[PDB]
Amino acid sequence: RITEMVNDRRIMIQKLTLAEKPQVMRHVTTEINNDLFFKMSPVAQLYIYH
Amino acid sequence: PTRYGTSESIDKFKIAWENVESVLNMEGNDFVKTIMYAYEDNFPKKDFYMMLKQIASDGQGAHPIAAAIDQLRTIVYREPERFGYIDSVILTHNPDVDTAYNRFFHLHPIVTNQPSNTIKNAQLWNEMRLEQQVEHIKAGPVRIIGPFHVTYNYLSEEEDMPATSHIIMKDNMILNDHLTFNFVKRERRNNKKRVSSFRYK
Amino acid sequence: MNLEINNFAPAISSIGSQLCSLSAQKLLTCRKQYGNGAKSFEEFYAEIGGIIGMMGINSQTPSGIREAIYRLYQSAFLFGDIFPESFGIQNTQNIKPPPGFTAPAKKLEVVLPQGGAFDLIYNNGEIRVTTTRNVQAGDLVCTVTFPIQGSVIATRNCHVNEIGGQLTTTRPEIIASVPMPARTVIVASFDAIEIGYGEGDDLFAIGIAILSNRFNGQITPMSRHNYMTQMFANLPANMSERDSSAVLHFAQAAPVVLGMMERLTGAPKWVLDY
Amino acid sequence: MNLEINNFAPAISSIGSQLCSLSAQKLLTCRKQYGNGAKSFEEFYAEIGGIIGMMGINSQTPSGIREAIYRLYQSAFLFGDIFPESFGIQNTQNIKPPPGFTAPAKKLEVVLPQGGAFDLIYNNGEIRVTTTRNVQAGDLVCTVTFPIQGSVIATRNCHVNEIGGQLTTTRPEIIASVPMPARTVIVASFDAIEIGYGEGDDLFAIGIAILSNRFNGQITPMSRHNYMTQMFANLPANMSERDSSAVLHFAQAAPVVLGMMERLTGAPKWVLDY
Amino acid sequence: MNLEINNFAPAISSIGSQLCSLSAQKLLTCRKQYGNGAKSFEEFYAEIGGIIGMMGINSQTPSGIREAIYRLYQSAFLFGDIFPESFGIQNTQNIKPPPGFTAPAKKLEVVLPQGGAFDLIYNNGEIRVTTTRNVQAGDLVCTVTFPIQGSVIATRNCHVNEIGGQLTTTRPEIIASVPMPARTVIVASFDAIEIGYGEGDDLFAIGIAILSNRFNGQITPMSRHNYMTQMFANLPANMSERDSSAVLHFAQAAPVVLGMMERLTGAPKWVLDY
Amino acid sequence: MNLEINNFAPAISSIGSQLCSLSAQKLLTCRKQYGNGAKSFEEFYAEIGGIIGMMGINSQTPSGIREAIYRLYQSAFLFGDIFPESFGIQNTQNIKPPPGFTAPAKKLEVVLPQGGAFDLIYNNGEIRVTTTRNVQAGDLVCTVTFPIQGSVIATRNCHVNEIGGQLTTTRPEIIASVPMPARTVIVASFDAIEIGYGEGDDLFAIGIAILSNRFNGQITPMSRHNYMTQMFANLPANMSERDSSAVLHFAQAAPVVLGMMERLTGAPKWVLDY
Amino acid sequence: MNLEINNFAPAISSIGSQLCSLSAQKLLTCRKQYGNGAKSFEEFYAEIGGIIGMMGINSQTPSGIREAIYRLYQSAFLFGDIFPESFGIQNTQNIKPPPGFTAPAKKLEVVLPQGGAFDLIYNNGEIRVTTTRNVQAGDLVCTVTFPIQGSVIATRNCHVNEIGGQLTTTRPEIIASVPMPARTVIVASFDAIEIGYGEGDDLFAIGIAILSNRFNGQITPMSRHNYMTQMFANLPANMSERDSSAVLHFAQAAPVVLGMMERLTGAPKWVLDY
Amino acid sequence: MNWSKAINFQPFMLETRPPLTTIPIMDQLVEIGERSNQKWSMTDRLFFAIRKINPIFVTSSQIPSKFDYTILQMPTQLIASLKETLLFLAFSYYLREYQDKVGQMKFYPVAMKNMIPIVNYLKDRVHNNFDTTLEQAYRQNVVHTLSASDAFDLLSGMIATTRLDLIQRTRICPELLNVLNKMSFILIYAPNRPSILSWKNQS
Repeated sequence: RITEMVNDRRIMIQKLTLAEKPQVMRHVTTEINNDLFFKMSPVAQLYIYH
Repeated sequence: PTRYGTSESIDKFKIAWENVESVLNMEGNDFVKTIMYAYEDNFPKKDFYMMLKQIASDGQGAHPIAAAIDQLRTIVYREPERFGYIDSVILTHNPDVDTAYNRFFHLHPIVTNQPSNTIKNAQLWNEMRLEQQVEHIKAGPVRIIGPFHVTYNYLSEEEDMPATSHIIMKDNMILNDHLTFNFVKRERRNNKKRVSSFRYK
Repeated sequence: MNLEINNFAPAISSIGSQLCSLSAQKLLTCRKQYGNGAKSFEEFYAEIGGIIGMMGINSQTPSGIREAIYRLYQSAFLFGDIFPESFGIQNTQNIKPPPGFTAPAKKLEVVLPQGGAFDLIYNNGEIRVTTTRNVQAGDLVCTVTFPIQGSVIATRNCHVNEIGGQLTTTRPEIIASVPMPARTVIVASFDAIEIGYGEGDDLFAIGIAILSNRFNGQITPMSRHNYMTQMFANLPANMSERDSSAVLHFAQAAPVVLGMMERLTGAPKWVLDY
Repeated sequence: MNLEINNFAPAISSIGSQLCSLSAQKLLTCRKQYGNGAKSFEEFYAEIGGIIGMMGINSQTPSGIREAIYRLYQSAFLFGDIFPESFGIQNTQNIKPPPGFTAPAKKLEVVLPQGGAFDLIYNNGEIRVTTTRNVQAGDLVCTVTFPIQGSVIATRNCHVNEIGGQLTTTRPEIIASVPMPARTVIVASFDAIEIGYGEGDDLFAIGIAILSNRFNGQITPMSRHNYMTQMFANLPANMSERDSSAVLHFAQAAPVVLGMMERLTGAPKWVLDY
Repeated sequence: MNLEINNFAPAISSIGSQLCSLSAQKLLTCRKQYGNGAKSFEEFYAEIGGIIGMMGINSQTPSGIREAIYRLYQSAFLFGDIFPESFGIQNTQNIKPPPGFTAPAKKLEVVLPQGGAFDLIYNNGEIRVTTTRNVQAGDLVCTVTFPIQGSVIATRNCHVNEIGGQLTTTRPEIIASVPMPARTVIVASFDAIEIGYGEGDDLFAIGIAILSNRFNGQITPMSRHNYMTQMFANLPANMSERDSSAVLHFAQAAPVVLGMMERLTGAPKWVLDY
Repeated sequence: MNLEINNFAPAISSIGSQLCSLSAQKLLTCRKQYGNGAKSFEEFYAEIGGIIGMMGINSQTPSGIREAIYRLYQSAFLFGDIFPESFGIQNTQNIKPPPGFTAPAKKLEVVLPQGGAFDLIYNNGEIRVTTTRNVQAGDLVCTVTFPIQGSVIATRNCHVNEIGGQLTTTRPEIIASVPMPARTVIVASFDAIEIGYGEGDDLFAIGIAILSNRFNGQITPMSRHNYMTQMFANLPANMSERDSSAVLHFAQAAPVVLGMMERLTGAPKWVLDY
Repeated sequence: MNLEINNFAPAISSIGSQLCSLSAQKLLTCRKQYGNGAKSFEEFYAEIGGIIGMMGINSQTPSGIREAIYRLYQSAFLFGDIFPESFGIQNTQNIKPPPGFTAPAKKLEVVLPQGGAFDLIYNNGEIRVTTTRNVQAGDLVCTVTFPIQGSVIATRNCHVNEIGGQLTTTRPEIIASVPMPARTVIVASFDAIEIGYGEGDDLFAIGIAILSNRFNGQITPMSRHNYMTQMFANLPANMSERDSSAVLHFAQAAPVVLGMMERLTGAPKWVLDY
Repeated sequence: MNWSKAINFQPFMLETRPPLTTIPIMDQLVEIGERSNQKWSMTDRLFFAIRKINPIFVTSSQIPSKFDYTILQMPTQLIASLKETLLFLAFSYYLREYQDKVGQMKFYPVAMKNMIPIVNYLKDRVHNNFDTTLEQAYRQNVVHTLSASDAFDLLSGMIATTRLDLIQRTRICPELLNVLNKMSFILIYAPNRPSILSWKNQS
């Protein structure tokens, strides 16, 4: 997953040892939409100023 | 005239102005420097720079060194080892000597293998791990493209050969940044003899 | 539609069906949390609706999963022969049964005998034939080539093998029961289910065109019924009924997922609940 | 002109097209910054113009790129079954689509039916045939063997499959639309584009001789139209339209870049913008 | 038009073409970053469209480039054979090659043998003549005075030297091949390229008026084809193809750039990539 | 083949011949140092070879020597009168004598006197004429317009001025020795050396095409004999025999050197040893 | 003479030619340092005639070079099984072009047509045929089998494809141009060069006997012309023309060097300048 | 001029690669076959090994392939023998150390004669012994019953190249020399003579 993202950077990761490939780990990624904060609000001027 | 003229953003003026204000700070330019810095409000730096640019474009000749460097850079290209640099090096496990130079040298680092899997720069090879490095060597000769700073040692057959640590296998096969090479010369003193590659290999 | 199906089709089809199910679940989840705003729903789906990770596929764009579907479809239904047969037979990895077929049998496919004694006209779930000449009772008049399972209703002047109103064999054969003169009629209605899934037919119509634009020489737009019949008839001769079910599930789920990624509506149950 | 296209032609052609594109970009980059001085443009170019970072080149001069082009062309198109082992062809996992064709279809290729009913001639952008005997409306009189695409203009006494003025199929067939007496004349003009590229024709002319001097027994100098028609006719039938375009782009770009290296003028857009 | 071309025309042309390319590149550079505000694009270009580092130009506004173009054109093509000391000419031998011609040869220029034996009519790309009197096979019919390179299509009742459909010589001659009596007609179509650059014809029409309002005694408004035919006819006999190409490139680029500096649209490729 | 030779031609030729000899010597030196391997001989020549220390020519590339030859040839034989210092060539009276001519005379050129008294046929080294009428001894029959020098062998029925077997004059004239009736034939053979050089005919064939593709309006491909005759017939009248040889040496060496740079074979002795 | 050329002949020839060149360069150095002392030249050369730095020559005496030459010649032209193991024939990827041919074509080989309508006789540089029966104009009368190139001296009553006095193809065909009955004669002469090298003819005569004494069952003494004709006729048809030159260069260099080592005179330029 | 010091690019080896779009999918299937025991060697029990030797006729080079399981044949009508089959199996096993793992393309020697009847014949009559191996069968059948020259001629006839072609190509690439040495072959080179062949045991 890390080596397959396409961006401005070339990611290189040394190949994993045949034994150390199953090793488990936890990586929590949030799944939530952020588009509901950017509506039109009666306090938008306050947001801009602050 | 090709790029960065009138359209250039105001952020690029810092680079252009540095040379002018460096020139104005030498001896014998204090009158113009004083007049320019005293009345910057009325005559800004940009109009002064444009006036000097127009003055230079209208037939003011360049310093002769410009053409000298242009002519010398061509000489640099044609004879690399006179300036101590080599375009590329080939890393291989089964070297094939070039017979033509056997006439002049008893043994030389010159080969004629056809490379496979060229590598852009030394850093990419160094950052690789050993398992991938040995797979590259097995499939055939490998080539490292980047320019290097090489030196050549020309030795007589009697003298012992100074050791060169081309590749250091401390943790990974890392190429050195100097790559000293050894030639042993053939003289009329020892021309009919055959020298073993023992000490070299 | 000309195509060849190799013996690795079930293994490819399991992965394809899992990918389709994951994409459908992702779409529904992103659909239930869509707040109306400046960003349209198509833009909203493209940003965080194509990012699905599993073994093999590692793409975070709807184009990525579209290309994964293309690769799986080509490797399963259009590539000639993947490996020697014994390599596939000795596979130990197991797969998951697909959901049961739910497509109603309306235009049931049957073939007449070589004699030409009868004429065949179709209706809704009903085959009626007439006799040009006089024929003895107790001989085959029609047999079913497309597999069918379910109850039997409204049989006149013909007999079918059934107990308790339910058909016994998957390929029923219609035989005469009483001697009849010429120009008679024998009918056979069926409340049954054929191969395929009835829901999500709108998505199939627009997904078959999408995957036909790519494999233009092999796949052409057509109806779902004809597509499924051709896919079933092009299956390899030696295959268990468990593997053919997975192959057909993937074969029908690929177009519906392709069309569902275009029209951002819901996904059918047989795709979602795999 | 004899040649056998090998079965890995797209992979060879991707590398060849990338090499040609890099050469063209280097040529124009050196051409833009050539300030008139002591050295002429060709000494300026032959000194920095060959330094391209790419696998397979064993020189930093235009001679090295010329020899690489020779090797790639021989491996891809000629009878020689030599695989270039020093380029990156073995490690290729995916290819890039080539630019679309822009060659005007001035001399479109047509094949008459075996009957002998018609006589065919040519004009700037059309064909016309004269009937020798009475022919009834509704049968073929002509068909194009060379793929074409575009609109139709000024059709007379014939009907072509089109909607809105745009041709439907890539190989339209011309059929009579009105019963006509013998000696009647029918025409069909096309605003279409044939397989090939229209720009850089002088470069092609001066490069085809360069690559025919070496492969004298296999390649003879000719026009671009005939060369492209022969290349297309020698393509295998089991080829996707995306791979065939990748093969043809390199097939035409090799002579163009070979002639470009001789006369250091510009380069066509379809070569540089690959 | 009346105009005299001196022996140093290539030297002037090599500076004029460079100036034209510089101005066009600056135009696109300023066109890319236009703010799209209250000021129009004409004011924006008049404010920041100048060249500041070229010897020969005395203003940083576009008017300077216009005045330099006027001086160079007058020196190179008009009656006054004045050598411009103001621009720096160091070697009159060094000449960067110009891009190859791209103008399609629609109205090909041909002359009759002077025997009053044939009638001449024109078409889109072909000429065709009718025999007034009896003619025997193997004699001249037509010959072209405007050099042409390309392919040959639809050659009927005549012969031209060709190898693989490509013309051999740059000035082909048409000779009859069969004894043809009774006022027959022969045709000859060419898919070739004449002299000049087809692109940017709109700018040429508006720029030729601009430079004819100044040199009204020597230059008159006209079409591009006639302008180039006369310009090529006025070239000296002691002139190689390497030099005449530069002369003609500048001869066409000057009106195009003059008209482009008025209508601030884009620039043709053959002007940008010189 | 039209061309105008200036009177300053020896000054240009003394430089051109030196450049050619230096290039040939460099080619030999780097040719003896080549070991068979990955790089072709063309790449080896283009990289390590082509480096000459000569003033006034600031290019160490093969292309640079190629266009130095182009410029020198164009100045010396085509432009017309032009001062050598204009192109940076120092004009000095003190120059080196060129090597002597070694071209074997096979087709010696003669011109019959008016009146049609005789008819001429050619042989490998001899001319035979037949008398159409009666002729008395003591009148001219033939005279060589192309200067010749060498011994004379097998002189029958005619007399030439010679002592010890050697021709006394560079333009011998044949005079009948005894009157002859009845349409007999007189034969004159020679072992002589004409103007030019014999070795290197293979290189000339491609060099003349190389320099005819550039100066196509001035030079056309032809044999070495015709080229030498045309070059000799165009020299200015008031010039010494020392300058004529210097001009002709470069006139022949430029094509052979241009051809030698293409096919990287050896070089003739009359080019190397200058 | 029977001989079997293997597929590695160019690689063997590229080593043989280099060995011959090195041996010739050693002899010239020995000649300049002889000193006219008590030892004879033959004794002086025997002590110091060995090549240094050359792999595969075991002895330091001219005997070692003779043995190496024998081995290389035997491997190249006689037996396909033997392949020498001590020379660098492993790094023979590319080969250096040999010097161009210089052997005058005096006796040029032609083959009459099967008709028997002509009589073949030979002269110093020309061939002529007499017509046994009346011959229609425009048919082949002769064609060469030994490639030649060069100008044409004098052609009467016949026509060949030549431009500017230079032959077009390397196998010219003589075609009758005018009707000619009653035992006429047509003559064609050529100033051309056949495959081969003219100098060293004596040395070849001495060396061929030495080379034939060892291989009495395969090689017999003969002239250089017959040797070249047979050697060229025995080359494989599907071979590049560049490799044929190397093979034919070594085939003559070996006998010439063998005869040179016995008669201690100079060496030809085409041997030493390789 | 056609010649290379690379073993994979010899005239007797064929390059193969799946269609360029199906490459990722065929990788998963190779891992599926690695999970099962789908690999034959010359050291494992011949009873197990002979169960996984299934040569396939090749009609195109666009076929998936695994390095430790695939052996190829061309469509023909000739029938191979036991000795030819054993020679080809040994050749293909010892030729796979030089296979290129990093790239997407695989190279395999092709069998001129049909080996399927011989493989079926052998598979019908092999018992589950603990010590019999494929290398043992090769040593008992080829080395101990044939001369080196006859076995070399058989091997040359089992691939397209003729005997002289093998002897010539062995000198250019040392990898082929090592491969033949693993098959217990010895080459002796002497001036003015054709090459002679011997087994390793008698040298």
